[PDB]
Amino acid sequence: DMTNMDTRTRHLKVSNCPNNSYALANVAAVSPNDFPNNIYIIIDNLFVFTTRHSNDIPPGTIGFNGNQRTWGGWSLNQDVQAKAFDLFK
Amino acid sequence: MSDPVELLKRAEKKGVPSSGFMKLFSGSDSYKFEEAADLCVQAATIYRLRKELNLAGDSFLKAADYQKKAGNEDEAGNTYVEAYKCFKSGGNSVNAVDSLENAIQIFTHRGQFRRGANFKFELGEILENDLHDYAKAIDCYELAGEWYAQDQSVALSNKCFIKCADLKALDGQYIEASDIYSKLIKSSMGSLKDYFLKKGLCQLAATDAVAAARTLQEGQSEDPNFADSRESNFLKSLIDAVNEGDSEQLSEHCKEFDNFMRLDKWKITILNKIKESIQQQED
Amino acid sequence: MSDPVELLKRAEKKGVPSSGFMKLFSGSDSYKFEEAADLCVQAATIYRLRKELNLAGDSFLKAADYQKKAGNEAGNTYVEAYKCFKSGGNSVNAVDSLENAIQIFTRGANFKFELGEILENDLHDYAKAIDCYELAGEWYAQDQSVALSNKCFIKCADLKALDGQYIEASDIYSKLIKSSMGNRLSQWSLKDYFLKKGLCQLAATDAVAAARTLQEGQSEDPNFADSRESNFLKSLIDAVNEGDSEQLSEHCKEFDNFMRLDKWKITILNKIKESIQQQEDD
Amino acid sequence: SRTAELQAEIDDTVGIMRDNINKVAERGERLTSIEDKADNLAVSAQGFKRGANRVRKAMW
Repeated sequence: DMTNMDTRTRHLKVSNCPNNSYALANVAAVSPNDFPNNIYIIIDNLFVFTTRHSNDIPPGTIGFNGNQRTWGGWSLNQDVQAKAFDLFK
Repeated sequence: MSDPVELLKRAEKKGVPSSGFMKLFSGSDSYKFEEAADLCVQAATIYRLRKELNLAGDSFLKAADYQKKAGNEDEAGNTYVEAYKCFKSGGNSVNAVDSLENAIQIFTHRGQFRRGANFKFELGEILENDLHDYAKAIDCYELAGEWYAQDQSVALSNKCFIKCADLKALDGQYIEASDIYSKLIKSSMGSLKDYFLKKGLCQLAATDAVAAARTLQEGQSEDPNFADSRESNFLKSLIDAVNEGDSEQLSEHCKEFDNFMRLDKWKITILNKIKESIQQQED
Repeated sequence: MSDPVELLKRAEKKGVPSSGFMKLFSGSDSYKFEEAADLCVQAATIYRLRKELNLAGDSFLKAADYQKKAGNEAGNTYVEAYKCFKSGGNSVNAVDSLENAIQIFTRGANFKFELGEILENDLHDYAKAIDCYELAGEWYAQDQSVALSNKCFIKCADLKALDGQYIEASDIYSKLIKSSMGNRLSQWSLKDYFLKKGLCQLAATDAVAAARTLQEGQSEDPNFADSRESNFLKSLIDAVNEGDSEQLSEHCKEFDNFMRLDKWKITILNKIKESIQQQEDD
Repeated sequence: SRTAELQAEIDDTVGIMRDNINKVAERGERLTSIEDKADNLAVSAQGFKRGANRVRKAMW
């Protein structure tokens, strides 16, 4: 249910993926304090990913794998903008 | 020849400061300390002549301490240099480091930052090669380069900064090493060909490919020599390889670069960490 | 460590000369000035240890003034003031310190060359830099140091040509040519000298003198005769003679293609082309 | 033949420069030595000035 969620923008650091399983799932691993679980979030108004709760990533940081970085051309520790996404609208 | 042990005993006997009632009738204790230092120096020269370098270093150290107590700081620093000298020849790196530290402090306190910088560079060399204390060596090299810069000695500061940047990059501090390489480039504008390359390599060890590309462009546009140099092509190839995430292509470029210009252990480590960063990216 | 402010206050207290009745019983004031200078030097070394370079320079300056009052070291302290002011980014105080040190020494030439460098790069006072370089070269010549005087004269001629004084720059280039003739180490310098001289003579609309310089260089220095610089100078002379600005531009591009031009030459040839345009207006 | 002569001249000049590079090492060392004795000299000169002044005051 994506009807209600905080859409406020957050600036998050790109860091190495926590492990191979998270990279395989291709889901943005976020802390519970960052965003709700199992919701679509857009980044830079271009890159959409599904959030999953992860206690290994501290709040204010976003995890990416190598392929997502290749797609966005991002380096480690780069700052990116994240917001809530609504494809249906 | 006099017995060095007897001379040291006499120096110790004379090195006792006047205390209590005797202080009201005894002159300045500086002369007693000077005589004790002379006796220690004699005993220590006898020891060095016997190739007992460590005992001679200890005796110079005692003489330097007595000279400090006498107020003759410059003689104490020279004797400390002698202590470091003989300890290094004797294989006692720790006592050599200590002697260099006292000599450096004495010289800096007297405005001789040049002597301090020379001996700080020697101390950093001792730390890096003999004791493997890489952080202290980095600190010593940075300080020596800074003081040399304060003396307008561009080349020694450049040497000290080369050593500092090399150790810092090998120590995981890629950003600081790249900054020192930028300083070297700015001081050396008008080593550069390599500097640019090394800087870029450090920026690529930090996964900042954009900064490496910026460094390459700056080197190409500012230094015509670097633009047509093989180092520039190699750096561009490495930047392209990291951009495409093709580790094998990076290895091929490294082998090609080695075939014409042999790589050094510093570059080996940087590129190994870069390839392992690609492997981490692969994870 | 002692407070540098307290040391400076003590130095100021001791730096007051004896006045009135006290002067009849107080010894020479030189010792008081020496003590004040020592206190200032201590406070200033403390400032330097704290990287407060400007305050340390001011304290060396006070110590140098006290040393002057004592009859001594003041110039060296002025040199230290120059060093720390330059490291601290205070170009004006560095210039002042170099001036007092130069006056005391008159070393004067070295610090005059450094002063000219400071004026040219930091303060952009090109006239004073030209004066400093000329004076430094003259004193170096008086010491028979041919190469240092030659360096100072190169700087002076470069700035003078960039400053609109083409004739004087050409004269200095002639002096450089005469001093460097017969020396195997400075051959290339000569090869450029001739060219530069001719260029200056061509910036002054004086094509005949440029041709004379080219002929003199060709006949006197065999290396210059076959050098690319000689051909380029001859081509420029021919272009100015025919008044073909485009031909001059083509020759400049050809010269750049094999030997990169520098900003000095760019300016000289730009003024020359603008002079052709002025002739076209004429 | 021209390139071989050029190579020979370059080798000779490298020879001269390493020799010159060995002399400048001896020169840097000597300069450190002469900056150690000149510091001593400055200190001794100041000490002599002060001592002579103290004797001047004594005789007065």
